[PDB]
Amino acid sequence: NSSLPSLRDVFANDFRIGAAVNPVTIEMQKQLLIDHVNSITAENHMKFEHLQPEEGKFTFQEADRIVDFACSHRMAVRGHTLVWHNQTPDWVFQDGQGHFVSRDVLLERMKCHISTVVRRYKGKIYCWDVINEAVADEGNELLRPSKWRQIIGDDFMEQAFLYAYEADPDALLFYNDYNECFPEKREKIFALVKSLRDKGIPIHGIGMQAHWSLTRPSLDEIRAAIERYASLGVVLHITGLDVSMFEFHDRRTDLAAPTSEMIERQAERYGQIFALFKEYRDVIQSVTFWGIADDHTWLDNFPVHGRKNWPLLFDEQHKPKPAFWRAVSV
Ligand SMILES: O[C@@H]1[C@@H](O)[C@H](O[C@@H]2CO[C@@H](O[C@@H]3CO[C@@H](O[C@@H]4CO[C@H](F)[C@H](O)[C@H]4O)[C@H](O)[C@H]3O)[C@H](O)[C@H]2O)OC[C@H]1O
Repeated sequence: NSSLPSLRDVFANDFRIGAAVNPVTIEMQKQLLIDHVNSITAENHMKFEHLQPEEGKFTFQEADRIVDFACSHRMAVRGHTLVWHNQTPDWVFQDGQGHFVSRDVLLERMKCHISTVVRRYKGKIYCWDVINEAVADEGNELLRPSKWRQIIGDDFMEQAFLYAYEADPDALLFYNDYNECFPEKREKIFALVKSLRDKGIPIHGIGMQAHWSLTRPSLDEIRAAIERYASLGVVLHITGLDVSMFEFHDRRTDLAAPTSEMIERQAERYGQIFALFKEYRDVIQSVTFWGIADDHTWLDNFPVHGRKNWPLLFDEQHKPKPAFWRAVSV
């Protein structure tokens, strides 16, 4: 209640504090957001499928509500996300006869979408995840396969950044990805961003999703990743932080509540993480959780459909967890 510290105040001098929302959860969690965050991200309603579900049909209504909420409460907004292998409708890659479109056609659709979306929120949204998760998560290759990449070629990302920059040259443009602290994938992300910067491409930041577990990645791997990326001269945002109660191999569905030890280790893990972020306050400018309280989290159904997870600083009744007290006292 009254005597609880406010996350954004606690970290006033370190970084912004954000949360991913939709219009429902804005209503359901309004007070937590008003009390703690100074930054908002749309969990789903600014991805391609929720902005242009059919060609020439733009559905900005839900995204507008999110932006209106943020502006009415002095909160910044991160835009998420323009170009991604997921949650993009099929029409984008097809012609009238069901076949794939050409390089030049896909570029015009990319440019048209990026221009329409970014111009609408120009001067309200201060940064954009332009490219999401383009690096390969496994294997020897640099890049994931995607229809973006297959149709256009490997320079589809340079084009995306240049289209966004032209639509709003005052925005900070980000490459955004997960498993960003595993060394092999860290070096791919580093190598990709380095090459883009070395060509003069307007990429200003790296977004570290940080969909983490109690164990992985280690504090040393997080520190190395921060330093490797920060050495490129880019801004760093932590963009989707949560601390899952299950490791990747742990696919149990029948846990009705977190254990005493899970709750305690999570508190400790969050304390170590925010200590590391504070230490690197000079390169980390924002820390956004993918949610805010345990009554809404995508981890309830990912990677295991139909279970429950407890990944955030507040519980389902919106009360501070022990993780809260450790996080604010670094
Ligand atoms: O409602 C959900 C919505 O919340 C969700 O948003 C995206 C979630 O995060 C990002 O996408 C996922 C990142 O994590 C990957 O999974 C990893 C698999 O490999 C590891 F082992 C690791 O432990 C996992 O974290 C997923 O494959 C990605 O899709 C995006 O940036 C968000 O937009 O997604 C859509 C809605 O259903």
